[PDB]
Amino acid sequence: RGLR
Amino acid sequence: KNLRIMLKLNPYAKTMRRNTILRQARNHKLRVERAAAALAAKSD
Amino acid sequence: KGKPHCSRNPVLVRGIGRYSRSAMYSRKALYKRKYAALATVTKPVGGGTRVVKLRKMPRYYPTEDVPRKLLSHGKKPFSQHVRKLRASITPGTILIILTGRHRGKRVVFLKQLSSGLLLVTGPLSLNRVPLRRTHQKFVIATSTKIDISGVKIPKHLTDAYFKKKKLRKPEKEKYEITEQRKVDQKAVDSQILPKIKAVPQLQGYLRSVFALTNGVYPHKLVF
Amino acid sequence: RVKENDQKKKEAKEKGTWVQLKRQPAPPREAHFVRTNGKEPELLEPIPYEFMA
Amino acid sequence: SGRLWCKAIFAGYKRGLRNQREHTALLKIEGVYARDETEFYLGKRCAYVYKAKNNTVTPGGKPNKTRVIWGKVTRAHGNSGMVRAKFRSNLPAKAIGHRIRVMLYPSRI
Amino acid sequence: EKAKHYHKEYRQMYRTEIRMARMARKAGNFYVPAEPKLAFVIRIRGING
Amino acid sequence: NELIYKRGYGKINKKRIALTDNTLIARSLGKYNIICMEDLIHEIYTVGK
Amino acid sequence: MKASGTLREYKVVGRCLPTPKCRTPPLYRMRIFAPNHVVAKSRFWYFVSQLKKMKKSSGEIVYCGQVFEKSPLRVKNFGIWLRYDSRSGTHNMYREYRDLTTAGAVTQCYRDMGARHRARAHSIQIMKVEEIAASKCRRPAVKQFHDSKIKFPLPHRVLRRQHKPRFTTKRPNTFF
RNA sequence: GUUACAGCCCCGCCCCGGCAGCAGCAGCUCGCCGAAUCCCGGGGCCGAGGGAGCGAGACCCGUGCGCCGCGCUCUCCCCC
RNA sequence: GGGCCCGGGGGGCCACGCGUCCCCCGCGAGCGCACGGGGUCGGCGGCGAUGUCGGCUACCCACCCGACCCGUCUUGAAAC
RNA sequence: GCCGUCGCUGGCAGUCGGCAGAGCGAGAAAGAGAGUGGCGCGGACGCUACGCCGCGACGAGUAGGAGGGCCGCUGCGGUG
Ligand SMILES: [Mg+2]
Ligand SMILES: [Mg+2]
Ligand SMILES: [Mg+2]
Ligand SMILES: [Mg+2]
Ligand SMILES: [Mg+2]
Ligand SMILES: [Mg+2]
Ligand SMILES: [Mg+2]
Ligand SMILES: [Mg+2]
Repeated sequence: RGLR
Repeated sequence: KNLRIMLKLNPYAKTMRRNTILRQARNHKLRVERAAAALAAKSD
Repeated sequence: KGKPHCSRNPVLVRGIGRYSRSAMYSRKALYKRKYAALATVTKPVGGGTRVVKLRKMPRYYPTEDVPRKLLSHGKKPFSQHVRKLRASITPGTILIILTGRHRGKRVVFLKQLSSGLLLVTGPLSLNRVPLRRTHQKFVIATSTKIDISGVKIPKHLTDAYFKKKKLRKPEKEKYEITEQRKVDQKAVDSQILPKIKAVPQLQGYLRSVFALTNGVYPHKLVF
Repeated sequence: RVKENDQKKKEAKEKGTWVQLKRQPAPPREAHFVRTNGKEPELLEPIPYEFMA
Repeated sequence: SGRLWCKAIFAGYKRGLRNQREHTALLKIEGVYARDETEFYLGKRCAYVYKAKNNTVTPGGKPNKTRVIWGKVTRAHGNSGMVRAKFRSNLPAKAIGHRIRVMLYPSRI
Repeated sequence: EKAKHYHKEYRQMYRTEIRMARMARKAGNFYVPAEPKLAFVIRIRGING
Repeated sequence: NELIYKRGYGKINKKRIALTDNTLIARSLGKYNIICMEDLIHEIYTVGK
Repeated sequence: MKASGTLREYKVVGRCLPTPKCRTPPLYRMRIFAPNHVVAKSRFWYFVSQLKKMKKSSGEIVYCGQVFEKSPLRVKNFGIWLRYDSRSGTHNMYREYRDLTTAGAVTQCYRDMGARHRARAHSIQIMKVEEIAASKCRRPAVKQFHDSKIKFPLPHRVLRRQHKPRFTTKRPNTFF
């Protein structure tokens, strides 16, 4: 979720 | 012998090899500059 | 779309970049570059119109067929291979040809062609070797060099230029020197020849052939 | 050993700890310091042959 | 025109004292009498050249009685400059003590 | 990251042995290293007799 | 290092399998937390549990 | 022990394993000449066992290290006290050598003992090695080099390049 | 006989008296090593196997460079 | 020295969203290069109908290395 | 590299196609589960299952044992  | 085979088994090997290459080249650059200064010092 | 950018990771050694993952992460500014989630042609006919299949099923099938190969990597075609040149072969170097009708003759190395073959010239007037391709494995690179840095080699002198054309027979068919080649030979020779004559006894050296004689051993002598 | 094993196994359990129960072969000796105490070691030499016949 | 090959001798096959490996030939090269001098000749082409009764096609020429078995130097042998060579066919024992051409290609110089 | 950790561990083991010896030599004593825990064994003889 | 990288083969289902991939080690010694060649080299070199 | 190559001089220090009777057993030192340190420790245990109630099982090596020659650029005379077994007895010898290193002198002793007495290295015990002044040397082979104005030629110099060339036109000259 | 018209060894104080250097391209005066190790090159022998798929999907019927491992660039904007 | 190489006042990190509570103080897209689950060229040259091309093996010959005559009884056979 | 033997008492009936949807080799038990409420008509080979396929190790042999012979001979029932 953080990466996107 | 095969670099990409090593990274498949030990990805950290790429870090160690990159560090060695950068360190060894840096240590060589010091010895020439040290040596060059000494030779110039002798010429004085 | 954006224009391609040159790689921000310089090559340290083959397969290893200069910068680590986090170093490249910053250099590429990925902290702000975040992103989140026919077979037929209709034709009229003189029914009214027909749907035409662009590719038709085979009209024949052999009794047996071979299976598909497994997939490999690193097996490029010849045109995509990297070309290598011995460090002792620089433009203006004198080379000794070792094979063919021109064996033993000393020639001037001009450039390495895209296929990797060398381009050389006698020049023709000195040893009757024209603009001709030669393979590097079959030449000895001597230590004698003229400076041909100011010589303008025509750009059409490419691999396709020197590729042999097939001749047919049913008696015999003879090769002919096209008038273009003669013109190209003179243009290149006129620039190299004056530079050869600048070095004393060099034009005579290029006229003379190489041979092994009594007591002469290649591993002992410098070329 | 069984009784020592059975005692230790029971005791260690009520202390929530692990204690070795299996024997082991004698391990290689571990690193240590040997103090000279300011005394040079006594030099030893082979003695000359003597026919004590 | 002149010679373009080094002079070698077919000294014998690879062997112990009582076993012979005919697929490897021991070559003696004129002027090469130490192992550190054989380095130039590794990988170079070698030719056993001979004549027969019947004519055979000549590349770039018309049929004649010359025949050749090609090979190449594979490694040094011993301390005194002998090299091992391998040919497309095992050399004939009648070739022992006779000339083996060693070509100057594949050039590495 | 395990390999990164082992690299550090191996270095400390290598450096620690040198530091123990140096401090014993300083005091005039002898540091005796631990007997090795590992051996590699090669059979150098055949199987006849 | 060199012994296990060049000439290291695992005994997997009683067969001699080259350790060409890390999953080979992990499936057999994973229960001991040995999941890569480096974990295998660290268990051998330091004579672990 | 095989006297392979040039020997090195090792300083080996050992002791009995500490026990409740003697928590700090005394330390023993030996001069060992051997090809490698592995042989050096082995010979130590062979010598102390002959002098003490000790052996590898009931003792340990405390320090093994090579003793370096202290004046490798100065010529010295070395006296060597050794004992050895012949085919029919044991004997004590005193021998002398000239060398730059003490381990070089000891190597000469092994080659010399092998040449002149057919004594294998396993039957030789080097008891003592000393550096000796020119005035205390005893063997005339060593004393003839105690001359400040020493001079001598090199008669009959034999051709050692006898196969380069193997065949020549001129005969060799031995006088130079 | 004891530094003189050569030198050698030793010892005390001189920051272990000070400077290079450092198991030394004075290419051999004497070692052991590499998580404290990397780069490049040369010669020889060999090429066993042959349907590994990828993505579009029930709004699509494509394409035979595909796994794992390592990278690059774009989906931002500037400068040389 | 060890403490994710503790706490305070030029160079590499397999750090890089956030609302927070607070210890402490679940699918982005493409594109490309490859030391990446065993070789390919999307590289070339010469020669060929009456004397030449290929034909392991087989017919004959030569050479180098090897090589004692089988069956049998037998501890042991090329066995005088 | 190739041949055979042994072992895995290993894999393959899933060739489940337009009544379609291609996967189950991967470090770490058990569902590519089922539901109830809040244009083209196309897609290689395979499977004598006594068959076919994969992976690893191994291979001396008299006396002697066992297996397999699409080895060979004569005659008989069937079949070609
Ligand atoms: Mg001729
Ligand atoms: Mg035996
Ligand atoms: Mg014979
Ligand atoms: Mg009989
Ligand atoms: Mg009898
Ligand atoms: Mg018999
Ligand atoms: Mg007899
Ligand atoms: Mg058998």
